[PDB]
Amino acid sequence: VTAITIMALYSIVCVVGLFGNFLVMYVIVRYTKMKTATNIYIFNLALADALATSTLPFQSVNYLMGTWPFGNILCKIVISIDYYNMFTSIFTLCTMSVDRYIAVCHPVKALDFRTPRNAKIVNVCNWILSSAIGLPVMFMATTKYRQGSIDCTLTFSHPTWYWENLLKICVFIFAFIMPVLIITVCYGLMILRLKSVRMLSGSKEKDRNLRRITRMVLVVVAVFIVCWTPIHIYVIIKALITIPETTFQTVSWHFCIALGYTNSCLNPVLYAFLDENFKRCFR
Amino acid sequence: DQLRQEAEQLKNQIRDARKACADATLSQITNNIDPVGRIQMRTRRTLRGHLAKIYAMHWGTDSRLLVSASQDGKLIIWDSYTTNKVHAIPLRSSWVMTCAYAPSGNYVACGGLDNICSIYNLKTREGNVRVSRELAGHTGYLSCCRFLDDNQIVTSSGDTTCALWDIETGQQTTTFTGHTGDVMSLSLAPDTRLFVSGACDASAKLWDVREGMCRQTFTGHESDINAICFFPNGNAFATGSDDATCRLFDLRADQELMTYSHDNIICGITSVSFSKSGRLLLAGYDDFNCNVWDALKADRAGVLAGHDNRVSCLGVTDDGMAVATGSWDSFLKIWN
Amino acid sequence: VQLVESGGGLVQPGGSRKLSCSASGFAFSSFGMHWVRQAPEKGLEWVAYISSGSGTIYYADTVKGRFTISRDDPKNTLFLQMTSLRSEDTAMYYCVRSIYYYGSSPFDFWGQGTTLTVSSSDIVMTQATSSVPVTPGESVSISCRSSKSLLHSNGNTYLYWFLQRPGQSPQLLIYRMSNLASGVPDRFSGSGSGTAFTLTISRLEAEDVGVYYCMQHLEYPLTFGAGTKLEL
Amino acid sequence: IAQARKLVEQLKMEANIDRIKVSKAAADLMAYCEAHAKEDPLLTPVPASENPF
Amino acid sequence: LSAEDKAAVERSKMIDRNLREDGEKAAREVKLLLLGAGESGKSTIVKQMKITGIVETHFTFKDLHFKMFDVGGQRSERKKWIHCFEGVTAIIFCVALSDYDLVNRMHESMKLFDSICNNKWFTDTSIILFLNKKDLFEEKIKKSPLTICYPEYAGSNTYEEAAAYIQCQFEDLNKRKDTKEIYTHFTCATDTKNVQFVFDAVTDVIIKNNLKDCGLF
Ligand SMILES: CN(C)[C@H](CNC(=O)/C=C/c1cccc2ccccc12)Cc1ccc(O)cc1
Repeated sequence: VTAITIMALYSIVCVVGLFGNFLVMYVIVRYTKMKTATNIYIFNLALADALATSTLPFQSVNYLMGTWPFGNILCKIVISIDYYNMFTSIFTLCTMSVDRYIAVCHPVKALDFRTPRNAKIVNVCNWILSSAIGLPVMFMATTKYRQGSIDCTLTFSHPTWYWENLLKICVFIFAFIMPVLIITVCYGLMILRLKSVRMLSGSKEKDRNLRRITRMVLVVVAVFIVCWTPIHIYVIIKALITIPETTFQTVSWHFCIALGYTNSCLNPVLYAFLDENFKRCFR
Repeated sequence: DQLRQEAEQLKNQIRDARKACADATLSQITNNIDPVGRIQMRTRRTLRGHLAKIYAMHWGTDSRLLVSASQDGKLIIWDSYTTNKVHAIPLRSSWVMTCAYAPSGNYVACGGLDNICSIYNLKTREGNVRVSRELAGHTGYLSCCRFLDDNQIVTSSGDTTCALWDIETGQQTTTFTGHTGDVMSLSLAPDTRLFVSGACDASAKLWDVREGMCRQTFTGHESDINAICFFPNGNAFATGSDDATCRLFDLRADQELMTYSHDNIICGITSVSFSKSGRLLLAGYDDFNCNVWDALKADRAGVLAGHDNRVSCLGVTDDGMAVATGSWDSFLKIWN
Repeated sequence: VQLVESGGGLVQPGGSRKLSCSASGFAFSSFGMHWVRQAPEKGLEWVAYISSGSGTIYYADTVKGRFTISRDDPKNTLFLQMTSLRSEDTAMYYCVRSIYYYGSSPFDFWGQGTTLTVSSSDIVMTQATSSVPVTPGESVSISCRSSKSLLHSNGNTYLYWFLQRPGQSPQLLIYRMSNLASGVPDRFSGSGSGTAFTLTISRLEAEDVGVYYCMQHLEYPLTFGAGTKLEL
Repeated sequence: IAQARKLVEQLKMEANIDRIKVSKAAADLMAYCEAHAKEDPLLTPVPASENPF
Repeated sequence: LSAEDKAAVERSKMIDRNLREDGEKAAREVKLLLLGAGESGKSTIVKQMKITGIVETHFTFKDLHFKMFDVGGQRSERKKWIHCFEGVTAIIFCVALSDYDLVNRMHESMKLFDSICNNKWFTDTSIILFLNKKDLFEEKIKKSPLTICYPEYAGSNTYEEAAAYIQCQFEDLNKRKDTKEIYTHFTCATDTKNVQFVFDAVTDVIIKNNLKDCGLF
């Protein structure tokens, strides 16, 4: 029954993510027309989320069957896409947080920067910089037939432990520590500065608006932390102990991966449906 | 007040005289005519270069090039068939309310909230476009302009007066003064022998350029009238007001002839234009869309809903092949 | 309006040279510019083209690789860098002003020319006649002819007529086969269907004696005719 | 009070006009609209071959 | 196809990029509309800043470019051209604080302020209203009471509370206290620190506009 539960979990996560991202990135081009930088950022984030979440059925079939029956023509591309659409999704969140911080805390200097041209340039640079991790995975994405059957796996060089730990440490440092610090600091300073504004104080409705803004920011930060921490912690634990395999270990691992993808699932609901422009366009 | 009652006596005499000639009721003469039907037009082009709300436009007699002005400080000349920008003129005061395009095609004119009409030389040597003259002397704000020749132009202003200029000298040749409110529109007759104006009095007057005298006065609206246009024959015209109503006047019968109103239109009209045969009447509204009327029956025949803000200008080519509409939306379409 | 060329003189074969064209009197940055050359006793021939904003450049097949065209907008100057000069490059070089929008008249003002001496699928435009004697007050006709239909699908036929008086640079008369350039008296008229054209001069006096050329602007490279000379 | 004199004079000027019946004017407008009905691309749409847009 | 139409297309693209650059350059300036009654303080405010139909003024303060439009030299129907200034960043309303005696004048100022505050186009823009000529108010307050203009005033005839009373009478004329803000400043003819007040008000307006654009508002 565990296999059925795992397959249903992967299927539901994949369907929800794909449906939400496609709907959001279609509604954008239908009604919003992509004229402001925030719409560009939202479209790019939804595209990256959909591309990242598309990979789930391959893992579902690999778990249900037990081998890689898709040939070597898909391993080097599937693993490359999976690793590549992870950094591209994180960096868009970081860029949106920095954009909001600059817009609220430096209103005069932000008149020069925040234009759709610079938004497009930064969006292009995001993929140009994610290629630096997309490409080595493409080169090293091998496929070695084990004693039982074939299984996708990355191999680097003779110092296997050195290179593997280097990749793990780099991914940890540049995808969990940096984004958390950046978003936390930026949103904290933004919320601190948003109390001196005359338009959000000295009344009841204004204080309600301030409470709503702070609540939504806290929700975004908590969602990121809760969705991304367990997988990294489990990988760190596994890379230091024997941890013999049981049913609990398998179920925990396949639930942690789903938790990791749940952030990509819930990104549109947090960023577009709660966007007041969308609520004013779907009224 | 012995001289302040002869005016009332003359008004009553005029009313009786023009009520003695009303026996037909045009809607009762066009009862056997067959209806036009349903008029369905699609957009063929969209012209997008303006970064603000456009306030005026005008076609060339070539029937291919047009000009448009917006609050972005630019008026730019388009090629309709390909949507290429032929010129883009940077103008000195950003508050422009009107445009004109010379019948020969050598000049354009502009004016607005700075009290001045500026004339630009398009077909010059040395490349660029230059300012030829700069006509000052009004005290209100330019509402409309219309070229007569390459050296004559009538202007309408919000200081209650109109005027006729000669462009090389720069002085007012004639001034027309009979209104009591702002003057908001203007229309030249087909032979440019006499024109008609519409003011915030809810009245319209018929002048003659060669003598500077008001010939007839037409009343019947209930609020400000924002638009005016001759019938193609040159023997009638139509108006549009804040009343949410247009209506057709007759120069020879000297009275109203028909009214074009709907029970669920409660909003003003910004512009008015006719068709090449004069059978159907276009009109722009603040409802973000413009209606098509059957001029001989008063029925509605269509709707042109493609804009997302007030339609502020509207025109029809001299060959009657297309219509162009501008709006505060900052775009302008071409409907065929 | 003035265009002045400089940078000519005697050169050795295999050497290099650089010509300049200093424009003063018009909006230089709005016009595309051409280089046209004329052999010592022969007809005109196109060389190179540099667009406005420098976004498009074309070269003749007999100079591609060796020549280079460029412009400096703030200085109002146009250059031509010549390398590997062979003896076939002896000619006089003109600087030509040309602007394109709907209804313009390109090729209207020509420079004055600088002479360079070197020590020792194209459309063919046919101008069969080579000389005609005329008398003042009469009417003369001149015929050109193309190897391909110059009429385009948008209704425009691209044929241009020039006039080069003895001792001066050429001068536009008619553009797109029926339009009269400004400043040209209404004696001249142009007509003709695709692949066969004609120029008519009615009541011609003196100062109309010279060589008449016929050029096509349907596609690059631009080609001229051999030239018809009117003598007195 | 010169404005009153000017208004009275101009009203007297306007009161002397030759007016025709409304039926005649309506007939003239209808006749023009009927005579020039064929030269109206907007009223009767033309084939797409002849349409420049 | 496109024989020498390609040159026309290239020209269109060049002038189009020039239009884009000009629009970007013009989208980073703050535009201010200067209203006021007849000769209240509007002339001296222009001198406090650095400095036919309408008169435009430019100045800079801390890397910000301003633009004041004065439309007081155009007498005609205001409702026929007042919609041109929709989208202006803020409005500056000048009131002469010493005109509570002459004639009535303060009631005309109140009527104008009420008409402009509650207009169909300025339902969102904030107001920066100055109260000019406080030294003359100092002089005149003791000689004559404030009950001449307000019959219902119940307080001492001292500046410190009469000024607050007048300010409150102006403040409580707007019907949307949760959408638009009013900034008051008792300026004078010297000690030019008014441009700092304008800078702070404009900065708050800019922050609010950025919040609306980002989707947080
Ligand atoms: C989203 N991905 C970037 C990872 C999690 N995806 C994964 O395992 C994906 C595994 C996978 C994908 C496709 C085919 C396969 C076939 C056989 C075996 C595995 C697969 C997150 C991550 C990255 C680094 C790290 O140190 C810890 C977690």
